[PDB]
Formats: sequence, C-alpha cells, structure tokens
Amino acid sequence: LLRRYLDYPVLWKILWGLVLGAVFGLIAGHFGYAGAVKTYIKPFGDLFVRLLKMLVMPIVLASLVVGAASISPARLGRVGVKIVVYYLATSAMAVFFGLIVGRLFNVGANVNLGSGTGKAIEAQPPSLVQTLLNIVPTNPFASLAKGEVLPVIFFAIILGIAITYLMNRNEERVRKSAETLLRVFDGLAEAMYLIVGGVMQYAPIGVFALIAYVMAEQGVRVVGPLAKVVGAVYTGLFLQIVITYFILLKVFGIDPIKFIRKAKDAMITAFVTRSSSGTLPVTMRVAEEEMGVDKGIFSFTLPLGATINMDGTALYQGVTVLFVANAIGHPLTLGQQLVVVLTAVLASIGTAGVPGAGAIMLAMVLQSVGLDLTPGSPVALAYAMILGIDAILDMGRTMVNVTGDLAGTVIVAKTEKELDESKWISH
Amino acid sequence: LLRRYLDYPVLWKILWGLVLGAVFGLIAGHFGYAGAVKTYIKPFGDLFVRLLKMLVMPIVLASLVVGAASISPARLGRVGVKIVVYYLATSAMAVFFGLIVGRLFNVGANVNLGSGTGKAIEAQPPSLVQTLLNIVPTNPFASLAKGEVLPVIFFAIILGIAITYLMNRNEERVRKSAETLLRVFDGLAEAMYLIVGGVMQYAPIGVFALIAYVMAEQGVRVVGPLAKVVGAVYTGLFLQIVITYFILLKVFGIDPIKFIRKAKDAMITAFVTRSSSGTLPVTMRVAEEEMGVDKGIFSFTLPLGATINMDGTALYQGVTVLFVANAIGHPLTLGQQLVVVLTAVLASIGTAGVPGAGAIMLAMVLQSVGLDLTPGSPVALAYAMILGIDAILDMGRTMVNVTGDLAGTVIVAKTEKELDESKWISH
Amino acid sequence: LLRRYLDYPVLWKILWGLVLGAVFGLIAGHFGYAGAVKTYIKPFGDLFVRLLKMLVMPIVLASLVVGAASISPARLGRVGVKIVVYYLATSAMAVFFGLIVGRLFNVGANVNLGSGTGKAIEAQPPSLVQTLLNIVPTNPFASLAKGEVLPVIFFAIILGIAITYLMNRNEERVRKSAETLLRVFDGLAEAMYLIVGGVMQYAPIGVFALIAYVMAEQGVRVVGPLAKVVGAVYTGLFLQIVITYFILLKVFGIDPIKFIRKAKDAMITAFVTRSSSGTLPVTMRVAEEEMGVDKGIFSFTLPLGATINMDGTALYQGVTVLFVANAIGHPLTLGQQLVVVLTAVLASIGTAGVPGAGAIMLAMVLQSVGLDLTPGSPVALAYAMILGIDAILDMGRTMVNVTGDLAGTVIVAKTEKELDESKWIS
Ligand SMILES: CCCCCCCCCCO[C@@H]1O[C@H](CO)[C@@H](O[C@H]2O[C@H](CO)[C@@H](O)[C@H](O)[C@H]2O)[C@H](O)[C@H]1O
Ligand SMILES: CCCCCCCCCCO[C@@H]1O[C@H](CO)[C@@H](O[C@H]2O[C@H](CO)[C@@H](O)[C@H](O)[C@H]2O)[C@H](O)[C@H]1O
Ligand SMILES: CCCCCCCCCCO[C@@H]1O[C@H](CO)[C@@H](O[C@H]2O[C@H](CO)[C@@H](O)[C@H](O)[C@H]2O)[C@H](O)[C@H]1O
Ligand SMILES: N[C@@H](CC(=O)O)C(=O)O
Ligand SMILES: N[C@@H](CC(=O)O)C(=O)O
Ligand SMILES: N[C@@H](CC(=O)O)C(=O)O
Ligand code: NA
Ligand code: NA
Ligand code: NA
Ligand code: NA
Ligand code: NA
Ligand code: NA
Ligand code: NA
Ligand code: NA
Ligand code: NA
Repeated sequence: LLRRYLDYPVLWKILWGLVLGAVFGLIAGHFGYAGAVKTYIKPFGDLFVRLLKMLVMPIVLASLVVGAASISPARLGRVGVKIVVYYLATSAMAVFFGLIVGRLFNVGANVNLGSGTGKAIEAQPPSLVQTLLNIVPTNPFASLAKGEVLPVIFFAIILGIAITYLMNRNEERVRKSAETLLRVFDGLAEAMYLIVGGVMQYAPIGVFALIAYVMAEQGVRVVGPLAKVVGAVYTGLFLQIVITYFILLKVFGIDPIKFIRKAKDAMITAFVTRSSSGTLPVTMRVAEEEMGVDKGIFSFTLPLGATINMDGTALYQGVTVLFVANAIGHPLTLGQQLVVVLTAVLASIGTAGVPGAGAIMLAMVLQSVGLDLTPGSPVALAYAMILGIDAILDMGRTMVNVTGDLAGTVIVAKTEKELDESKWISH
Repeated sequence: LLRRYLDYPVLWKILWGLVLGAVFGLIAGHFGYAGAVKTYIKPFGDLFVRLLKMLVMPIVLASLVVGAASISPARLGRVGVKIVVYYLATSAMAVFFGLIVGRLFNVGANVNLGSGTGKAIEAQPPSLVQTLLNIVPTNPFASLAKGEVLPVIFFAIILGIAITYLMNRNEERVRKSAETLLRVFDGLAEAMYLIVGGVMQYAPIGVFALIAYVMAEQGVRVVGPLAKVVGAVYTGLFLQIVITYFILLKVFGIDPIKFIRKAKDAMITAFVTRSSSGTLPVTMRVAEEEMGVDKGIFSFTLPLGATINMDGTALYQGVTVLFVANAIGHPLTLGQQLVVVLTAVLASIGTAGVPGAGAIMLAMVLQSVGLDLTPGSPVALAYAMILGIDAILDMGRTMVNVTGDLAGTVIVAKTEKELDESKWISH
Repeated sequence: LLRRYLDYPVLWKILWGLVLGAVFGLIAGHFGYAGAVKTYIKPFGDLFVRLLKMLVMPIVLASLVVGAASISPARLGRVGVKIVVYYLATSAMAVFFGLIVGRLFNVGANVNLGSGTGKAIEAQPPSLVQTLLNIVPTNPFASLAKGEVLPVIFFAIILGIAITYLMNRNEERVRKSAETLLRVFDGLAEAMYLIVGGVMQYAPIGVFALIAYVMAEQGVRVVGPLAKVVGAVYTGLFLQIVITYFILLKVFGIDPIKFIRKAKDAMITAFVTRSSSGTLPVTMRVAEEEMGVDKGIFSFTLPLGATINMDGTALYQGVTVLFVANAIGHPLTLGQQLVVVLTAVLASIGTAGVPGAGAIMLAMVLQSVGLDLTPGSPVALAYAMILGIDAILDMGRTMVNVTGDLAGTVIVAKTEKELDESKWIS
C-alpha cells in the first residue's frame, strides 16, 4: 500500500481523505468511540499539523525578504492600500451575510432563557495603540522565536527594501554582499516551498485524521437549536464565496470556478487544521505554483491576510451574536445590529490565526451590544452553547478566512499585472 | 503643515524637537494636561524607540563579526586593554565630579529627616563570578532572542576571528565558504546601517514626544531640594563632558568641539531614550558615518561600552548618595566618600543600558556606605524622593553614558590609527 | 606563566588534568576543604562547560545541513536503520552487564531496611505518542533558542535533503541561490569545528577543575555499601567497553586500541562534564579530525546517539535497581530482571543528555518492578542513597554513553564505506 497510496492522483486524494475522515468521524460519534479516534487517529492529524507549523516562520520570513526586494517600495505601498481596501470591504460584507442568514434561520429562538436589563460592568477597552506599536518588533530574533507573524512581516519588508537600495549603490563590494544575503533568503525560501510539497503527500492522512477526530467529538452535538446555528453558519460562508468572491473575481476578470479549483488545498487544510497561520505555507504555495501570483505580492498579502482578514470569523460572530440575543429574549434592535458590523470586523481583525481564537473574540462583540459575560448569567449560558460546537464552526470559518486571502491576492495581483496568465488557460 | 517639515534642513532638525518638546512638555504638565501628553503625544516617541530597538541585535551581531574579521586578535586584544583602561579611568573621574558638585550644591540639606544609627541587613548573597561567567553564552541563539548584548559580543568576536583563519586556508572550498558567510554578515550589517539612517529622518518627531512626555510628568517635581539635586547632577554631567572628555580628546589631538558636533544624534537619542542599548544603532552609525572609526574598533568598544562604561550613572550615584546621606543627617565621612568612588564605578558597570537601572543599582552604593533601604526607614524615604525625579536625571546621565563610549572609541581608534583623519578637516 | 602552558602538546595534557585533578580533589575531601574547591577552583571548570555549550546548536545545525545534503536520502535511511539496531542492541547488552556485574558485587545486601509491601503510586503514566510528535518542531527558531537538539536534527536533515534536490534543477538562479545557502552553513560548521579546537586548549584546566570538585564533594561518600555500587558500575562500564564494544569493534575490522586512543578527548570530556549533549562538539570533532568519519554520518548518528543511545546509563540503572531491591530485603525475581532490560533500555532512551538525568529516570525503572517512591518509605530511602553518590556514577556512565555513540558511528561508517583509512593505517 505504498504504491497504492502514492500513485493515485493527489487532487482527489486529499479530498477522499476529508470525506472518508468525516464519515468515519460521524460513525464513531453516534456509536460512542470518539476516545479511540482521539488516541489512534488524531495523532496522525497532529503530526500533519506540526509539519506545517514548522514551515511558517522560515517561509514567511524568506519569501517576504525576497519579494519585498523584487518590487519598488512605491508599488508595495500601492499593493498595501489595495489589499486593505479589499480586506475591510469583504469583511464588512461577511458580517452582513452573517446577520441576514441568522435572521432567516431564526437562530436560538427555541432556547427560551430569561434575562433582565443587563448588569452594569465597566468596559475594558481593550486598547488599540499598543496593538499597532507591537507590529514593530523590538527584537526580531525574539519575534522569530515567539512565532509572531505581523512583526516579522514588518522586519522582513524593511530588510528586503534595504537590500535592494544597497545593490544599486556604486561600490562593487556592497553589491556582492547584499546579493549574497538575498541569495541566502532565496535559497531558504526555495527550500521551504519544496518541503511544503513533500508534506502535502501525507496530507490525506492528516486531513482524514483531523476531520475524523473533530467529527467524532462534536458530531453528536449538532442536534437542537445548535443544529440551526451550524446550518446557518455554513450557509452564510457559502454565500461569501459564491456571491462576494465570485462576483468580485468575475468583475475583475478571474474565472471564479478556476480560482476555487486551484485554491482547494489551501481550503481543505484550512478546514481541518482550523488555523490560518498554520495553513499559511499551503496558501502561499498555491499562490505561487497554482494561481501564478508573483512572490512580490503573495509574500506580503497572504501572511498579513492570515491575521487581519477573516471573513469567516467575522461572519461566524455575526450569526452567533443574534443567537445569544435571541436565546435570552433580548433580540438585537436594528441600530444594535449595525454596531455589530463595526465591532465584528474589529474582532475578526484581532483574532489569531489559530484554532478557537474567534469564539473568544466573540465576547468583545457581545459586550458591544450590551450583552455581558457575567457568570452565571443567561448571556454567559448561551455563550457556552456556542462553544460546544466551536470546532464544527471553526473548520468552516478558517476555510473562508484563508480563501478570502487568496481571492484578494489573485484579484490584487491581476490589477498589478503580477499574475501569470499561462496558469489560467484551459487547453 | 506637513509640507514644510522635509524641505527644512535635517542637519539640526533633531535638536528643535528636543527644545520644543522640552518646552511643550513643561507647559502642558504645569497646566494639568500632563495626562493629555501621555495619551496623544507619547506613542510617536514609543514608535521611535521600537524602531531603534529592533536593530540592536542585528547590527551588533553583524558589525562585530565583520569587524573582528577585519582586525588582528593581537590588536583587538590591545584595543580591549586600552578601552577598558580608559573606561574605568573616566568613570572614576565621574564619581569624583559627582561628590564635588554634590558637595558644592549642598544637596539635601533642607530635608531634615533625622534617622538613627543604622541596621544590619543584606539579606541575600551577591555574586560577581557568575556575572563574568555569564559573558560566555550557553546558547547564542537564545542570547540573541533575549537581547543580551555582552554574550553576543563574545560569540561574534569568536566567529569573526574564526572566519579569517578559514579564509587564509590552503583549500579553495573552505576559503569560498568562509568568504560567503562573511558576506552575509557584511550584507546584513550594511542593511542595518541604511535603516538607521532612514529612521533618523523620523527622529525629530520621536525626540519631541519623548522629552515632551518626561517634562510633562516630572517637570512639576523639580521644585524643592530635588531641584538642587537636578542642578547638581546636570552641572556635574556638563563638567564630565567639558573637562574630562575635552581634555582627554585634546590631549590626544581630536578637536573637542567637532567631536560633540558629530556625536549629537547619539547624544540626543541617549538623552531622550534613556537607554544606551536602544541608542546603540544611532551611536554606531555616528561612529561609522561621522567620526570615521573603523568597524574593527567601534563594533567592539561601543556595544561593550553601552553596558560597562557609564560615567553618567557613576556621577549620578555620587551626587545622590550625598543627597541621601545629608537628608538623614548622617553625612559621609571622607573615607566613606571615597568608598562611593569604588562602589559607584562597580554599580555603574553593572547597571543595564535600559531606562531606570541606575536608580536600582543606587541601592548597592548606599548599602556600601552603611545606608540601608529597610522600610520605612528614613534612608528608604530619601531614596524615594530621588526616584521621583528619576526620568529628568536619567535623560542627562544616559547622554553622558554613550558620549564617553564615543570619546573612548575615537581616542582608542586614533592611538591604533583606525581613525580616518579626512573627516575632521573642512573642505 | 601562561606562555609555558599553552605551548605544551595536547595528547596527554587532558589526561594530566584528569589524573592530577581527580587526585587533588580526593585530598580536600578527607581534609574538609571541599567548600574552598567549590569556591576557588570550580568556576574554571564551569567556564569550560559554558564554552562547549555555546557550540552545540551551531555545530549540530550547520554540520547536519552540510552532511545531510552530501548523502542521498536513500542511503541516509539505511544509516538510520543500522545505527538504531546497534543502539537498541548495545543498550540491552549494557543492561545485561549491569545485572551481571551488579549481582557479582552483591549490591546493597547489607543495608537491611523494612520495607514491607509498598503502597502504590498509579501515576504518572508514561507518554510516548506525544514524546514522538514533539520531535517535529513547530518553530525551528524556537527549537534553536530553546536548545532542543532532537527537533533541530529533524529540521536540519529535511533542509539538507531539500538543498541537494535544488542544486540539481535547471534554472541557474535556483542552483545558484541553493549553492549560496549551502556555503553559509558550510562556512559556519567549519568555523565551529575550528573554535572547538581552541577550546580544547583550555580543556585540561577545565577537566582538572570539574573532576576536582566532584572528587571533593562525593569522594568522602564512597565508604559504604555505596562503595560496592561505585565498584560495580565502574566494573560494568569497563566490561561494556572492553567486552561489548571491543568485540563489536573487532568483528567489523577496527583496531579497538586505536579507537580508545582517538576517542579519549570525548571520553574524558563526557566523564568530567557529565553531559552527553554538552560534550557533542568534542565528540563530533574527534569524529571528524581523528576518526576520519564523513560529516554525512557522524553529523546524524552522534547528535541522535547523544540522546537515545546511552549504554552507561542503561547499565547504571541495571546496577541500582538491584541495589534498591536488595536493600529492602525484596531481591528481584528473575522475571523482574527481564522487565528491567526492556524498561531500562526505554528509560535510558528517554534520559536527557544533561547531568543527573539518569537518577531521575531511575524512578521509572523502579516503578515498573513494584518498587515505588512513596515518601518516606524504605524504597525512597535507598533511592536517596543512590542519589548521594550520583556524580561519581554520572562521570563514568556519561563516558560510556558517549563512547558507545562513537563506536556505533565508526562501525556504521565502515559498513557504508565512509571511513578514511589513512588515519588508521600504521
Ligand atoms: C509520515 C509522513 C512523512 C512525510 C513524507 C513525505 C514524502 C514526500 C515524497 C514526495 O515528495 C514530493 O513529491 C513531488 C513529486 O511528485 C515533488 O514535486 C512537487 O514540487 C515541484 C515544485 O516545482 C512541482 O513541480 C511538483 O508538481 C510538485 O508535485 C516534490 O518536490 C517532492 O518533494
Ligand atoms: C512606520 C514607518 C515610519 C518611519 C519613517 C522612515 C522614513 C525613511 C525615509 C528615508 O529617507 C532617506 O534614507 C537614507 C538612509 O540611508 C538617508 O540617507 C542617509 O544615509 C545614507 C547612507 O547611510 C547616505 O547616502 C545619505 O547621504 C545619508 O543622508 C536620507 O537622509 C533619508 O532622507
Ligand atoms: C590558560 C589556557 C588559555 C587557552 C586560550 C584558548 C586557546 C586558543 C588558541 C587556539 O589554538 C589552536 O587553535 C586551532 C584551531 O583554531 C587548533 O588546531 C587544530 O584544530 C583545527 C581544527 O580542529 C585544525 O584545522 C588544525 O589543523 C589543528 O592543528 C589547535 O589545536 C589549537 O591549539
Ligand atoms: N481558527 C481561525 C480563527 C478563529 O477561531 O476565528 C483561523 O485560524 O483563522
Ligand atoms: N539609563 C541607564 C544607563 C544607560 O541607559 O546608559 C541608567 O539607569 O543608569
Ligand atoms: N548525564 C548523563 C545522563 C544520565 O545521567 O544518565 C549523560 O549526559 O549522558
Ligand atoms: Na475581508
Ligand atoms: Na485570513
Ligand atoms: Na484575525
Ligand atoms: Na568611564
Ligand atoms: Na555607555
Ligand atoms: Na553598566
Ligand atoms: Na545502545
Ligand atoms: Na549517548
Ligand atoms: Na536518552
């Protein structure tokens, strides 16, 4: 079964692993075996997750030094402004789809909890200007060691920009030393992309195991008003792809169906690992060897988008806030639901690219409409129900969190003529 | 208003931010708006500090590998003996000015606290040998990530010395691989020096906010006998520059007025950041692109000096120990006043290159003459007053801390003739 | 004068430091000055340990990227299979001598404690599947900074393998950039081996000071039934070298006496520092410039062996399980002594390469045969006696731990035709 596994096409092999993993997970769940999946299956998932985690800092660091030196700082800034306008725009849209979809499913209207005028609590802000200053690393080695992507993006861009100015200086010796430094990062970056390719041969096993574990643990839990939550959240995400991404893709002259075909590996590992950051190496390699995007773009947009652009998380928080407000019988007035638009965008910007991060940031969004997490209050009680299904919901939103990054990257890269069109012609 | 800032000459621009920040802070603080300074002004300073901090480890590491490869270990060792002989010599001189000036200002004679005969406490053993053994890093990657300058100095010197012996090898491949590695550090260090320059275009703004905030918070507290302390410390610091450094520079045939002219960016950044380590990239760049010192000198002396050479701190401990001993009515006998000379030199050596460290190390100087920090005893109370004005005193003392590093580097480089004499003529 | 010491040939000079150092330390122990040794001598030994520590991550990372890129992955796996088979074989064999040598000395039969039937700790469970998974680093920068050797071995091997495939591509640019990167690691590894050479000029002093402090503290403490332990462990370790290693070395056609002659720098450094990982740069350098092994082998086997292959530790735990069981009047039945073989091998595999780690993992071996560490029970009382002499036993067992790694590396390297015979030709 070494020849039987490797020769079968890898397009449909990661997908075979997902489907069979999900059913295997569901059968283990109704029948009560989820503990064995956690023992004898999940480690294979865990192994696959680690192999991807291992590549994030080198590949983000090296691709961005190389990419930032490959494009004038004038265009880099132009790429920054565009991707951020794409990012906030599609994120706002995601919160919009969240609320509409939630109203249509009448989420949490059968929960029937009582409540009262909320308990007055002094709101911690939490404070933004420190969040921005912390983008600037004080010790870039420590940032590498602590795995901080956003400060590393900052150092990487700075060094890459500095390297080019040096290679154009008059003194021959400065040119060769700067080139030598750039080749080291290029050699490392080319070596990282290569290793991502080898790991993706194990991905069906890891994907199978990851989905098997999640489906066995939390499948039993999608039953009641939570089933209505799960069904709403996935409906909304779909619309964010099918309307927002496709229309935006089609408007800019990218075939949406070819985009989804190329993006799938980024989408499926985003799904089972439920970490945008942990999935980043797959996303970037899709951008290079599938989408045809230049390293001078996706080396910036993708690691940045993995953190600040989450349409999936933004939409998941839209749906569930309505759940809590309906579960306690204090439905959100229309003027309240507009505040959600602003504060969900912010919360999704601020969630980490790691499993579970969005459900915690949901609390900030609840506190913004006047629903406080005071234990053991009924608002705190509804919030607990949402946490029960969180993995089931995390898979979906992590996938849309990463997909929107690719859709934006390909769209921005097209308008900059850094997209390689030979990769999109059908034959 | 943003359109006149760039065209105005960037020669002295960093000094206007210093004065106008000092004046703006003194006014806003006296009006009870010192809180507004802290909110809307200080972050621009905090940004200028982070951008400099991010460069300390890369630039210290890369400049010292490159420099140590460019010089003979016999000479470097000789440079070591010279710079260390200069370092403690001028520090001893600084404690001397502290005591004289402090006596001249009769610091703390209006305090009138009235303590009794001292109490004996340690209560913990101090350790010097471990302090030396800690010069040798156990994990140089860990040392980089923890931002420990002296273990990096040790490892970098070794790697640089090692590279040249490899480039002198009889085997073509070993020469080429060592050449390749040296070009990496050279390319990296050249990129760090470029970035320090770009940051310094922002330095006026960063300088303005830092001074503004310090003046706003602590301006109001320079009123009582603490004003006499402030006046003594700055008078002494002035003398350390004007007598010790000028005579030493002039004895060795360096123009003192031109020296202060080149050092100003380092001097003002030390003043406002109150961190020798954080100012190091500005200091080293001053030493490269202003003084004309070779990397074989300043890439060793300057990071070393940022820790072990503090004349400013040594003198601040002279003045303030006299303040505390006079404030409690137990003035220092001359033989105690001589112990301060030795123990401030020791305390200044062991003081970190980061804000506030010398006021902690002050405690040891007190415990050496018999003034113990037992709470709530009067020694602990006088010490507390000194901490109240500490930022105002840190700005001055940090500036003299790096200035002596430059003066020693320029003097040492001259005696070894790695100082480039073409920068000090006008043509 | 410094100028006289530095010019004396280092062949036997590290040995003069060990021999004079051990003797010196013994004198202060009977004479009650061992506190002054800890003060005015030991810092020179501790300095020698820090300088070797600073080279471990650079030399392991750089040598293995270089080495792993110079050998086909197909062959690297075969090195892996061979060295692991040697490792489990010789580790078991070491535990076997541990029991033979240990019963021969009748260890701890005069102690005469209670103990009665013990009370049972059913916690903690050993965790493996995780321990294996953590071999894959999640952040290689984090692994370097935290000094985690095994994940760095994993990352470096992967990177070495990838660099080679890259130098084989069509585009000049990919060839050229991958070539550039390889040379950086090549320059770095070559610089590390050089610096190990300089540190070995200080090593006689460091060796003197380390063994002096150990003989000074724990010298007074071999008077008892513990003296029989010191004698057994050292007897066994000796047998592990002269029987197990020598017969194994000779089968494959390596002169055993030349092996000990070249290995001595690593053996004495493992002995005094009591850290296999701390001694690694000497071990790897002895392997390069003395044994003549290629970086494509010793850069893998030696860092891997520094953790998972400990024959000294395996034989040490064999000896002391018998000590504890006889001390309480519950001598080990034969079937218990078979469990030890499996579980001492497992425990030795899991023992860290740092001082004292083997006495801690000893608890895992006792806990397998029913001798439980519940305080203040008599079993816990015997274990305390073993910890009292632990340094004396650690010096010896760390040496056999490192010696076995070299013997395995040289044996495997011969069967792969990577050993350079001009170093062995008389
Ligand atoms: C227990 C789990 C342990 C993990 C086991 C990993 C086993 C990996 C073996 C296969 O390795 C990859 O397979 C592809 C060969 O089919 C190669 O081409 C990949 O990379 C090239 C990049 O240019 C592309 O051209 C190719 O299309 C793309 O498939 C890729 O280099 C190679 O490394
Ligand atoms: C959050 C982001 C906000 C931070 C703002 C940073 C602004 C950066 C703008 C850079 O501007 C130029 O950079 C050069 C730096 O290299 C300077 O040249 C200086 O440095 C070069 C070499 O160091 C020399 O060629 C020049 O003569 C010398 O003036 C030059 O003056 C400066 O105008
Ligand atoms: C109070 C004690 C003071 C101790 C101070 C520290 C001494 C540092 C001086 C370095 O001395 C030499 O360094 C070489 C390495 O740089 C070594 O050459 C040897 O080692 C190299 C690598 O192993 C080979 O290239 C050489 O050919 C080989 O002769 C050699 O052994 C060693 O003497
Ligand atoms: N797990 C999501 C974040 C979230 O929980 O919302 C991600 O990695 O993108
Ligand atoms: N500011 C430090 C010294 C320095 O930063 O140079 C002190 O407290 O004395
Ligand atoms: N200190 C030993 C481990 C042990 O005590 O077993 C070594 O490093 O090999
Ligand atoms: Na978005
Ligand atoms: Na994202
Ligand atoms: Na986010
Ligand atoms: Na001084
Ligand atoms: Na200084
Ligand atoms: Na200091
Ligand atoms: Na073994
Ligand atoms: Na070992
Ligand atoms: Na082990």
